Amino acid sequence: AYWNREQEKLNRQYNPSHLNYCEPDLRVTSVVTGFNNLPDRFKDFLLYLRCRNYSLLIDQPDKCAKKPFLLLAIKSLTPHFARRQAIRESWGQESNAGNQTVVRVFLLGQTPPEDNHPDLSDMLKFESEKHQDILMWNYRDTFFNLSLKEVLFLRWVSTSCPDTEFVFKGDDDVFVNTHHILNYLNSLSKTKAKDLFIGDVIHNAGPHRDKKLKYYIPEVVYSGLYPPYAGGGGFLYSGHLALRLYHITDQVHLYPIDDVYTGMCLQKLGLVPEKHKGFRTFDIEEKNKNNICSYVDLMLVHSRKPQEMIDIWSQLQS
Amino acid sequence: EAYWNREQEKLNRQYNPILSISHLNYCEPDLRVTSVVTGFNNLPDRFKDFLLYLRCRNYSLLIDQPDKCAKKPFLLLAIKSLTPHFARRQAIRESWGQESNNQTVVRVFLLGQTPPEDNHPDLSDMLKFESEKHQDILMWNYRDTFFNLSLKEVLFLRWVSTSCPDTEFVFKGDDDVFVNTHHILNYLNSLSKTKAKDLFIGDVIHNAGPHRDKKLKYYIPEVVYSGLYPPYAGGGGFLYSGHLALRLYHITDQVHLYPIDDVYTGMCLQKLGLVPEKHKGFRTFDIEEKNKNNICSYVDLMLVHSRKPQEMIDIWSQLQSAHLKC
Ligand SMILES: *[C@@H]1O[C@H](CO)[C@@H](O[C@@H]2O[C@H](CO)[C@@H](O[C@@H]3O[C@H](CO[C@H]4O[C@H](CO)[C@@H](O)[C@H](O)[C@@H]4O)[C@@H](O)[C@H](O)[C@@H]3O)[C@H](O)[C@H]2NC(C)=O)[C@H](O)[C@H]1NC(C)=O
Ligand SMILES: *[C@@H]1O[C@H](CO)[C@@H](O[C@@H]2O[C@H](CO)[C@@H](O[C@@H]3O[C@H](CO)[C@@H](O)[C@H](O)[C@@H]3O)[C@H](O)[C@H]2NC(C)=O)[C@H](O)[C@H]1NC(C)=O
Ligand SMILES: O=c1ccn([C@@H]2O[C@H](COP(=O)(O)OP(=O)(O)O)[C@@H](O)[C@H]2O)c(=O)[nH]1
Ligand SMILES: O=c1ccn([C@@H]2O[C@H](COP(=O)(O)OP(=O)(O)O)[C@@H](O)[C@H]2O)c(=O)[nH]1
Ligand SMILES: *[C@@H]1O[C@H](CO)[C@@H](O)[C@H](O)[C@H]1NC(C)=O
Ligand SMILES: *[C@@H]1O[C@H](CO)[C@@H](O)[C@H](O)[C@H]1NC(C)=O
Ligand SMILES: [Mg+2]
Ligand SMILES: [Mg+2]
Repeated sequence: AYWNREQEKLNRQYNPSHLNYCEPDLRVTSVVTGFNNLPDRFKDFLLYLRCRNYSLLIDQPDKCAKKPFLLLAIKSLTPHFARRQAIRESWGQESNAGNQTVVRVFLLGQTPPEDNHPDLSDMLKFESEKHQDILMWNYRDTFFNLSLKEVLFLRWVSTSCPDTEFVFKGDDDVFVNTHHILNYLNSLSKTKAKDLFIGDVIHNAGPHRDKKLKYYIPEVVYSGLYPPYAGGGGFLYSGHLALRLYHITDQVHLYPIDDVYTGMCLQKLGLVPEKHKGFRTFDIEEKNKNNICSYVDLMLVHSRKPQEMIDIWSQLQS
Repeated sequence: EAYWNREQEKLNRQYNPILSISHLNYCEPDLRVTSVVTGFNNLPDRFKDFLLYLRCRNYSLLIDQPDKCAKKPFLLLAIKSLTPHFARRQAIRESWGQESNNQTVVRVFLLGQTPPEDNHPDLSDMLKFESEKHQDILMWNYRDTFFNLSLKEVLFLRWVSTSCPDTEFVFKGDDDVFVNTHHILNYLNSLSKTKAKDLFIGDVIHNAGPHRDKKLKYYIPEVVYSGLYPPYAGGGGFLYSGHLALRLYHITDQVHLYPIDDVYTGMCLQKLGLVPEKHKGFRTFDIEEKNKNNICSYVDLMLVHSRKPQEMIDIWSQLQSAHLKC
């Protein structure tokens, strides 16, 4: 498998370019058997795997001027204006209660015209100027570039928010019980809090070989099993681990699934993420969707629409 | 026995002397319906809201484009949309919904309110910025819901009569369909004066009935509506003359609002003595699968349902040279 072989090469190089080679890696079309018959997203991933020095087009350099207790980092796409606004008004509110600063950033790439995306750049600039919470990098925002979104976000944390006590990274289609998370973080002993990483962790998972699935991975790309990883909509970790995570990203090749890439970085650090039952990545039962007390005892639910996020958050306040 | 049918019968008696509280601007709750409609308390909330406020339709225009038709348009594009649908509207602006010219084509998006009381995110400042930039937003001060779409129809027809009465033709459609606007212009220019005067074409269905399955999107209880629907064009868009648009609005006062907007339009057409015409170019159920990847499939149709914003821009881009390939 290509990724396995290339990761083995990377280990040798770091125990005596893959970071700023941004020309097409034309060799992959010869080393990967059946390359021409692969879907375009795999072609783009393999051809441009070795480039990750993308620039920040929209920054919020003063987002963490005061040391945050919790940084909310939400992955989003340019046209998702309603999702971002509902998060701003509901569980993603910035706050300062009890000297525990909560700050919010949305993580965006480019939706370029070459991919037939509508030009929403002026709307995005208006949103950025109004809400001061948009981080946007100059790369093609795609599913297979989400591990790139992860690395560039971790880079931003190291340069612009290195002192945040904890980090929540999640999707813009989940409801998050931020009160439950804050109570959980404040209940942690210093021992568990230093290297906290929790979520919906699955062990001994493998790459999907069914070509019809969303997260299909060919045998020529990756072989073997996945490391333990938290996926399904969000995970929570300490700022200390965020710095260790970013430092190790150079030593791990990007992977088409961002949550698997994060698990690889944790495994290279010698850490095992812990499953927490409050991460309901497969939603809750049907009858309980409109029972607010079913949201009291969990961290997040996947998935909810913008209107539902505001409605649940409103009822949650009482 | 059905509520809408009985109330429409009362309305017919008022407007037709041969058959021998306002229904247009009473905007308090019609508290009588909770006793006259059997099982009212067990109806879904959208039916309760529909029945309680049926007699109100004098809603105000919050965002207007009063000079949209300062030059006599040949074709007015009116697209139904919701506040958060920024990507759909922008893709339409860049592709098939471009305004163009001596055949003026103009574009408006038809919006209601997505109020905070209904837990909608506050996107009002974004919408105002969008309106100031593109000048194609029409927004009325009513609750924008599926069962209020016939209100969107009535209020749009009112705007045509007051602000765009001289447009030669009107296309009303959804913000999730691709429209071959070139094909529509060629079709309109091929019309005789006789056929063009009362043009109304689309995906017309005859002898359709209300869905009684409580789980379906367009479910209608037996206590609300009985019998069959009139012939009506639905499924994503229809095309008609501006002369007929004025006749359509004039008759709206004589027809009670209905929870399905396209059925309401068919009711108005039937009251005028007109029958909408089926046109094969309205592909409301999409095209075949392999044909989706052939731009030649799009050169000889009016619209396709449905397409995403990127797909709209991609198809429109390939259509500009389809005359060389097809
Ligand atoms: C289509 O759009 C219509 C216009 O937006 C919608 O009509 C609105 O419907 C809402 C309910 O969804 C009504 O709001 C309710 O009003 C009643 C009565 O409030 C009045 O009386 C109370 C005291 O009893 C007083 O405090 C208020 O100031 C009012 O004078 C309340 O009891 C409810 O709690 C709720 O506020 C709107 O009044 C009504 N607006 C108008 C202009 O008619 C309609 O619902 C939409 N239809 C569909 C199918 O979605
Ligand atoms: C992840 O994001 C990166 C950066 O946006 C993407 O790399 C870019 O990929 C496009 C193709 O999708 C490249 O454009 C192409 O360049 C070749 C050069 O021969 C040309 O033949 C094509 O017509 C097209 O212009 C672009 O150069 C490249 N940018 C950089 C800086 O490398 C990448 O595709 C994204 N990956 C995934 C899996 O989506
Ligand atoms: O190209 C993309 C696709 C998705 N996302 C974000 O990734 C998260 C999860 O996406 P999705 O719900 O489609 O994936 P799934 O739940 O099926 O794993 C959402 O916040 C999206 O906005 C993104 O940032 N870029
Ligand atoms: O409350 C609403 C709901 C829908 N729409 C518009 O109605 C059109 C068709 O709606 P949809 O595709 O969701 O329904 P369909 O009849 O295709 O199942 C679209 O342009 C929507 O933006 C609207 O204007 N207000
Ligand atoms: C990254 O580095 C390479 C050279 O190492 C350079 O050519 C490229 O422009 C840089 N930036 C981007 C956006 O790739
Ligand atoms: C409609 O008209 C009635 C009486 O003229 C008025 O009471 C009502 O408020 C109006 N509805 C509006 C402006 O929404
Ligand atoms: Mg999701
Ligand atoms: Mg539709």
